[PDB]
Amino acid sequence: MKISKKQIEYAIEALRANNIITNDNQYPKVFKGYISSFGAAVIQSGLIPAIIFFENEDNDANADRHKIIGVLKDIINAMRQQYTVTDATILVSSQIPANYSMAQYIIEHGNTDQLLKEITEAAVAMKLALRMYKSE
Amino acid sequence: MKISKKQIEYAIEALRANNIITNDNQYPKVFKGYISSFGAAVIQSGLIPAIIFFENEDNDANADRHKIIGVLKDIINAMRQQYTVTDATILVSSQIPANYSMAQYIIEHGNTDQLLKEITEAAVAMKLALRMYKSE
Amino acid sequence: MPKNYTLQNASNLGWLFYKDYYRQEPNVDFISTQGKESDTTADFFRKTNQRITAYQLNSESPLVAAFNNHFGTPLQLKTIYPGLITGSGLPHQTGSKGEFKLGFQFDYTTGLPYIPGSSIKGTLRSMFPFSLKDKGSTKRILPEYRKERMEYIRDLIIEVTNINEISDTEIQALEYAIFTNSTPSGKTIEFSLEEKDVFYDAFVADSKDGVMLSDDYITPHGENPLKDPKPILFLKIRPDVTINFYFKLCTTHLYKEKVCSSKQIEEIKKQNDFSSSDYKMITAHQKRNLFEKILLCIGIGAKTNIGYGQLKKL
Amino acid sequence: MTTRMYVINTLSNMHVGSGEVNYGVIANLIQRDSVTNLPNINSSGLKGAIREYFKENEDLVRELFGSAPRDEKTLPGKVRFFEANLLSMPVRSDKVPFLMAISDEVLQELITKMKFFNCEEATQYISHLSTLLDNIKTQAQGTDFAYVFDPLLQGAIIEEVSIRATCPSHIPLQPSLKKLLGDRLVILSHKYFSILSDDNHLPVLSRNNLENGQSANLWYEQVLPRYSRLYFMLMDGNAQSEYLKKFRDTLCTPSTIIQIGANASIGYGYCQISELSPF
Amino acid sequence: MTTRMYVINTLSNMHVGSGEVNYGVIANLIQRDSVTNLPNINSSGLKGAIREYFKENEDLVRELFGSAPRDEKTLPGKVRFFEANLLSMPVRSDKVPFLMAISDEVLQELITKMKFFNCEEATQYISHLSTLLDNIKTQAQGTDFAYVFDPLLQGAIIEEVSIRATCPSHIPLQPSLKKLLGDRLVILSHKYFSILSDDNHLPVLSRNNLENGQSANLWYEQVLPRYSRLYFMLMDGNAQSEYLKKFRDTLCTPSTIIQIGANASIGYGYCQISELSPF
Amino acid sequence: MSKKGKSYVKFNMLLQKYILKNKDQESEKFLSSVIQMIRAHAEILQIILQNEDKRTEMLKNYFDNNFNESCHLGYTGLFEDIQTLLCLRYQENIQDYQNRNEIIQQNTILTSDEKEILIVSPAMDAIHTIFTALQFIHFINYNKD
Repeated sequence: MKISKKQIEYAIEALRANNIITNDNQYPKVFKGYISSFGAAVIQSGLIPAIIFFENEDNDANADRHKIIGVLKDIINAMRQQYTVTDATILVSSQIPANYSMAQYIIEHGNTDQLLKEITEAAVAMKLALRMYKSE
Repeated sequence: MKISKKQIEYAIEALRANNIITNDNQYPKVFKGYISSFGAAVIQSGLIPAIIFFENEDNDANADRHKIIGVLKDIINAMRQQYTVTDATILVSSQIPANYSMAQYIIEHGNTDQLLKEITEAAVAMKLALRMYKSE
Repeated sequence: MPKNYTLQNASNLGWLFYKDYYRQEPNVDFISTQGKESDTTADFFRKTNQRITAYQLNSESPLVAAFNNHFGTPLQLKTIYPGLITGSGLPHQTGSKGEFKLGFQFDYTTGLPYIPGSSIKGTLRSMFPFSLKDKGSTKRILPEYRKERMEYIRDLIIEVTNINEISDTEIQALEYAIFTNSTPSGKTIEFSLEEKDVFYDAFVADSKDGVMLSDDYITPHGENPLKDPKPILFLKIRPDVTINFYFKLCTTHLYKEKVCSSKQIEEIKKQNDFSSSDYKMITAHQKRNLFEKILLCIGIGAKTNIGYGQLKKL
Repeated sequence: MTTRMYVINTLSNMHVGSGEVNYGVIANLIQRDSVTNLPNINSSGLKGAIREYFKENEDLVRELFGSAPRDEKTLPGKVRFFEANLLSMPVRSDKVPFLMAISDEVLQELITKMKFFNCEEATQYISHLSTLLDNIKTQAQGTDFAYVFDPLLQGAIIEEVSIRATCPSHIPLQPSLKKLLGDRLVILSHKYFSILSDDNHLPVLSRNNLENGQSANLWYEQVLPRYSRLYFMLMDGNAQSEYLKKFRDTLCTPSTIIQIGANASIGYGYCQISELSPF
Repeated sequence: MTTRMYVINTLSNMHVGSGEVNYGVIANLIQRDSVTNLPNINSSGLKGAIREYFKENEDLVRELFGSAPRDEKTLPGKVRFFEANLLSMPVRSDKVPFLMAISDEVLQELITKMKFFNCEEATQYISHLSTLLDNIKTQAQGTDFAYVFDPLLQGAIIEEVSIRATCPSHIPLQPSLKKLLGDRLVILSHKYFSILSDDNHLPVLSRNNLENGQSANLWYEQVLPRYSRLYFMLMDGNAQSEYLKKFRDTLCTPSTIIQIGANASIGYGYCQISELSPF
Repeated sequence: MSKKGKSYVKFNMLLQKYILKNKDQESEKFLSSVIQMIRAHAEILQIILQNEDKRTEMLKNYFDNNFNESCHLGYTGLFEDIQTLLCLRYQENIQDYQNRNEIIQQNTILTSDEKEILIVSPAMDAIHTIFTALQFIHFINYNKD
């Protein structure tokens, strides 16, 4: 899997839009581990368990972990916005609702390989985008 | 290809300027592996992910890996300085700002075929120029 | 089906623990905060855990018999009770009630609990003086590390083999031959095919009368004793369970504090100036005894400092 | 006589590294076929491992494999080693611990390879495999399928809740095909097998580097699951008969175990090589 | 009975070295065409490989290929060999294991070459290929395209060039064109095929030399994907008809496998030569 | 070559050392890979030679870093001999030809083509001398068996 530069652009705007990256191009140092752990959880336990774990808002974590799931949703929406007409016949090009829970969206849409592939690519893009900035 | 002497000279000057080679013609050992791995990473992954990985500061590495990205930027700047300014030419001669990370420049300056060619040539020049010196 | 794992009627334990664990069932909710704390979710995870912890292993298991045929005669050691944990760092957690919060190391094909050969090799090497890498961060503790471990290795070698005296360079050469299969440096020794030390995967061999997997709790109490604790439920290998360690070990020949090949040592023996005082030999059986002593000393797995993963002789 | 098909049965988790940089979860990936994207062994790696096994017999290695690197006399090797392609992969289930999984495209590729290379005992295998593939295509009628040939494996979950096994009573499985492909065989669609063999579904092993009991490094390694079957082609390039006989005897001896891939010291790539049995 | 066209179907990865010193990552680059930069085989290597296959029949080699390099008397070769230009390449896909990739410029070059050389069965193939190319250009309307002709392959993604294929229903692909260009054929724009066949997207393999377990050397090799299709032209001069018939029968026999290129001992460059079938 | 200095002596000694004598007790094992290395890396060798302060160190480092394999441990003598000959030839060439080149270029009567025919590059001339010496050694040593 090769990460495109447009995916990294989407990741940068999504990390700024949620609030991972501050106005001085800095981020809390724990989001690096958050994204790495999300990738590991997706590869090991599965898409749904990892999404449920990192989507939870009533955490004991130092920072807001659910913002990485928000960044995921924004990156996936940006990726789907550029889907071609012939892609929309095979792939689902509908936009994920902003207030919708990502885990329940995945569950209602099944467990299709499209969603898992998009999540993995977006997680790698998030990791690469964080690698471009300073850890506080 | 064939070895470009001017690019080797640019590589020598950039290696000296980016504090790779000490006052004595000696460099830390791991930089050989850094330079060699950069081209393979560029080919196997994308150019953007490789530049992100090598430009990343605050990493856990035996030395300053971002110095090779600095050397690459200096060599590319020298090449663009020497570029012939004529109409009906493809190459863009504008220098890369010193306040700019290479990743950001490649991100907002796409259609990067020229940038890819320059980066590969600069990596080859760096690899061949590093052999004039000794590893501690 | 419920017990006696076998190959014809079983559910892959790794599959059950990782992929089938969080299956979406009607009326079961663990997406919402209410669902994660509900009793229905607790019952669902309780049933899944009971399915996980119901399998036994017979001594005459065709799986274990095939392992014995492929990897040779095993080293059988028995688990004592804190339990035994492997692969604790594997991500397995959602935030629900009654679920296993830590990971477990399962074989993909067979599904049996196992210890990877990398884990065994690292655990055995950690008790040797030259396991720590000479680095900027490690240079403060580097002298004490080697000084402490060299004495331990010396007494253990004197115990397991007939060698009366061993030098520091000899210990270094033996360690680098066993684990690196080279010289202390970067040089390669011309070794035969059989002159290699291989650390296979340790497998669960036989749960005599009972299941091989159980559930355990670690309940951290935070820095504030006035706040509530945090029950963490994980999966462990039950005590009184036989673990089969498989190795492929050779005979190490040391002459004048250097590791020699078998044909090299034959040629050295044939020479006129052959000093028998400078010749040392540790056989595969003595290597196995050394590894057994190390394992009985420190154990293997996760949370070994708090007791987990200690072994006794079968 | 010239061309023989050998089956590789792995006894542990096997890793033949591709050596490429992956900036995702898995730092070390395995070799994949350039065309079909399925796990494979490069013929160079196979030849190197087998040469390492036979290194003691200097005459046999010199005649069969060629001259050692940087020898004064460079003589070419006579036996030609072809890359090993994935035949069967174990898949986790709920009714049995693991099942032998092969796709229709893998079967078609095997049939085409046997047709092109003209193996020793290829005629009966091609006939029966073509009959089986035709029956499978007739039963499927263009849809996704997971066909088991044991009635007790009906409704088995093949590693994914979507994939469920159905037993077509009409399609027979010959005992020699069962021996070649593996017990508890399931025939999967190309989509199902590709999903089950992609980078998000292949087994990964987590490793960390400890310094004084404290973790320094951490990475994930992709592995080919234990008891996986791969087939490769061996061509007898006019090699000497007695050395060839010794080679095939040692290679096919049940006591012979060969290490292929990376992580030899920690027991990763240990395999058994079998010849294509007569039908 | 002159200047007929032969098609090369590769049974494995092919490496025909260019012999140019590349100081970048890929030290060993494959041979590429002078004008179109597409992978190719020089007629020198083709003649060498075919002579090596036929070297047992001394009289046939002497009559058709010429004379041995150290023969006292010299004899010119009577058969004219031509360079093998790439026709179809396999590309990864999601619905199928791979697709057969050809570009409109490749088709134009093939039509022009057939017109210039007037192959034995050239007329019908030229007419039908011109019709297909005209239909493709009519449907494309100057835009980038990826056209498949099996209706089941609609929406198949090319993995390297992340473009999904569309099915132009009114463009017919004849069975003889299917036999020539290959099954599961996708016709792309020139840019898509150039990106697919460039050095960055061709399969690159990492190799090393081990001395007692530790790596002595390391280099990167690029190869032509297995099942790649290449075509060359063969002109017979004042050659005897009996030897020519023997040569054509042996060359086009289904049991004949020719090794072209490097790395013969690790199964590289094994292919089958087929003649242009009558339309 | 100039017979004035020690470059001629070193050239003769290299020829004597690395040229095989007829079967008779051992020679110095000439390596043929250095012939193509010098040709391919000629411009880099020119860059190294033009560095006045670190010329010998840079040459030794370059030869060590390019020929960094196990087999090359037996060719250290050959590498050192060719390095010494290259340095001596470059020094003699600059001494003989530097001011000549400057004055030839500063001349206004001569045409550009005649100027380039008359002007000789010291470093490249020395490299060509080493290349030709090694080619002669290989030509004498090699036989098509």
